[PDB]
Amino acid sequence: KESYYSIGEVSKLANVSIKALRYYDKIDLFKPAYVDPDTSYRYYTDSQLIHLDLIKSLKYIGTPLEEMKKAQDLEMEELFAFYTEQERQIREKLDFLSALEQTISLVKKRMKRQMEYPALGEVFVLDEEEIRIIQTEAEGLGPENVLNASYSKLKKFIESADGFTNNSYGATFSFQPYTSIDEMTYRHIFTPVLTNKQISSITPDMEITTIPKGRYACIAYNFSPEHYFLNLQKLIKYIADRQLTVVSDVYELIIPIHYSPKKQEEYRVEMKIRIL
Amino acid sequence: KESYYSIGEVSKLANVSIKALRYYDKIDLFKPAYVDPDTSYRYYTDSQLIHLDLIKSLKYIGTPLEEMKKAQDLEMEELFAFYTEQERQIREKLDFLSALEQTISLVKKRMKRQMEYPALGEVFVLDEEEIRIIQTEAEGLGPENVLNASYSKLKKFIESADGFTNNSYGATFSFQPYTSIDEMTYRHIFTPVLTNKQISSITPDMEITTIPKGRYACIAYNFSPEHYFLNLQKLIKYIADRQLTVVSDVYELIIPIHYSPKKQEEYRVEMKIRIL
DNA sequence: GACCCTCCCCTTAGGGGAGGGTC
DNA sequence: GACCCTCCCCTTAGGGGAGGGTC
Ligand SMILES: CC[n+]1c(-c2ccccc2)c2cc(N)ccc2c2ccc(N)cc21
Ligand SMILES: CC[n+]1c(-c2ccccc2)c2cc(N)ccc2c2ccc(N)cc21
Repeated sequence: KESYYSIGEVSKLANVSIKALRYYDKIDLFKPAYVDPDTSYRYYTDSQLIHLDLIKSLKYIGTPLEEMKKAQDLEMEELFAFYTEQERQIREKLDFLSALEQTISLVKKRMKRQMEYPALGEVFVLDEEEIRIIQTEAEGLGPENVLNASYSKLKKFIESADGFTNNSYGATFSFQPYTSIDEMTYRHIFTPVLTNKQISSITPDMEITTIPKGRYACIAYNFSPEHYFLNLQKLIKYIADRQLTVVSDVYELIIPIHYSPKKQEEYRVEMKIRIL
Repeated sequence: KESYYSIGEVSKLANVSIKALRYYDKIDLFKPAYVDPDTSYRYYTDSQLIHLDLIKSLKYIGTPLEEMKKAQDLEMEELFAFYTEQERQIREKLDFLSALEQTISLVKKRMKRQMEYPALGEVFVLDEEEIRIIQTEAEGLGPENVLNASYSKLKKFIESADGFTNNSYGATFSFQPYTSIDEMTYRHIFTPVLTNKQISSITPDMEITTIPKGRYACIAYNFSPEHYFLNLQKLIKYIADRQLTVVSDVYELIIPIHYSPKKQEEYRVEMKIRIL
C-alpha cells in the first residue's frame, strides 16, 4: 500500500517468473511503477497487480504478447467481442484436431491389417471393405518404369484434404495370362483417400472412386524384383485351378516397411483381384 | 531414374519449400543423395522421395523434427505404437481445449450480466443463480485496508484448476446499520470458481462454497471512494423501508472495467444481499 | 546470505533478403 | 534468364547461466 513490492515479491504473489516480469517490462506490456535510478531495481504497487490477471488469462489461452497490448485497451463490450474471436479460433483448433484423431485412427487400422497378413507369398481369398481412392490414367506406364514422381499430382490432392501424405502407392492392370513383365502396362495409378473432406477444385484428370467391397484373391509379400512376377504367376495359377471368375483389374499396392535413409529400403507388395 | 532431381524439382514434386529441404539437410533428417563437390548443388534420386512422406505427415501432426529422426528408424509395430502416443497426446490437447471453450463461454456469460445492469446506483431486487466460490477467513481485514495481495493464495488455487485467473474480487460482511466505514470489517474474502475440475490438494484454510440461488437486493455502480458507503446506505434504507428480511451477508464484488496501464483505473462495484 | 541487476547464449523451423556463381 | 548456392538477420517467450552490485 504505502510501499512497493520488489520483483521477487510480485513473482511469488502472481505466480509469474521474475524473468517473465523482466521481459513483460522490456516489451511494455507490464512495467514496474517505479525503477530506482541507481540500482535499476524494479518496484511495483499493489494496485497494479490487477493488470496481471488479463495477462495471465490471455497467456493461458495463448494470445501472443503483442496482441495483449491491444487487448488491454478495451472497454468490456469490445473485450467481449475479443473473446468471441478467441472462441471461434478455438473451435477451428478443435475441428482440426478431431479430424486428426480420426485420421490417425484410420492410418492405424490400416497398419494392423498389414501385420495381420495371414502369410506372405501364399494366396488367400478374403472379404474386403471398400477403400476410397483417387486415381489417374497411367499414360502407358508400367512396373518397369513408374516413378514416385508419377504420384506427385495425386499426392498434392490428397495432402491438401487429408493432411496426412504417407500411405501406399497403388496401381491397376488387366488380368491376362502374362508371360513376362514387359508384356504388362498399368491402366490407372492410384492412391487411397483417408478423409471425407471435399477435395478443393479437383481437376477432371483425377477420378474419385473405390476398390469395392467384395471377395478378393490376394497375395502379399516383401518385394524383390525376382518375386514380383513369379508371385503374380501364383495368383493367375490359383485362379485357373479353381476356375474362379475375376471381376476387376488386378489391384497392386506397395507400401514402405520403413522410412529410414540409414537402412536398406524395403517394401510390402500386395496384389489383389476381385472374384464373384 | 537414371539422373537426379535438383532441389527446385523436388520442391515442386513434394510440395516442400527449398528452404525446408535445405534445412532438413542441415539437421540430417533428409539429405540429398548427391552433392556436387564444385557447385554445392543438391541432387536427389526418385527412390528417396518416399522418405518425405513420413516427414510431411509427422510435420502435419506437429512432431518436432528431432523426434522424426527417431521415428524413421522404426519397423511397423514400433511405429504403430508411436502413433498411439500421438493419439493420446492429441486427446489431451482436445480435453484441454474443450475445457477452454466452456470456460470462456462462461466468462462471457458473466460479462454480459454486468453490461445488462438494469441501472447503476439504484437498488434492484433480482433472482440469481448460484455462483460457486472459494473463500478464506478475512483476518480482521476491511474496505479500508484490503489488498490485491490478500487474494494471492486464493488465486493460486483458482488458476491451478481454472487456468483463467481474471475475474472479480469478492468479500462478505454482516448486514448492520453501519454509520461509517471504519465501523465495518469483512467476514470472508472470496473469489469465484469457473470450472468443475477438482482443486489439487486444497488446504483447510480455504472453503469451497457458493453464493446460493435466491432473490437478492442489489446495487451496482462504478466505484468512487465517496459512493462506496453512501450506496450501502441506499441498500440498508431500501430494506428498512420495505421491511424485508435479510438472509445472508452482504456480498460485495469488485471487477475492473479495463486492464489498461495507460488509462485511469476503474472498477465496477456490486453489493448484494439475500432476502426471503 | 539472499536478492536483484545486466548481458549473453540457447531452442524451433524455417522465411526473406543480399550478393555471389551456375544452368 | 532462371536456378541455385552460402551467409546473415528476423520472430516467440522467455530459461539458464556468469559476474557483477545491493538488501
Ligand atoms: C510398382 C513398381 N515399383 C518397383 C518395381 C517393381 C517391379 C520391377 C522393378 C521395380 C520398385 C522397385 C524398387 N527397387 C524400389 C521401388 C519401387 C517402386 C516404388 C514406388 C512405386 N510406386 C513402384 C515401385
Ligand atoms: C474493496 C475495497 N477496494 C477499494 C476501496 C474501497 C473503499 C474505500 C477505499 C478503497 C479500492 C480502491 C481503489 N482506489 C482501487 C482499488 C480498490 C480495491 C481493489 C481490489 C479490491 N479487492 C478491493 C478494493
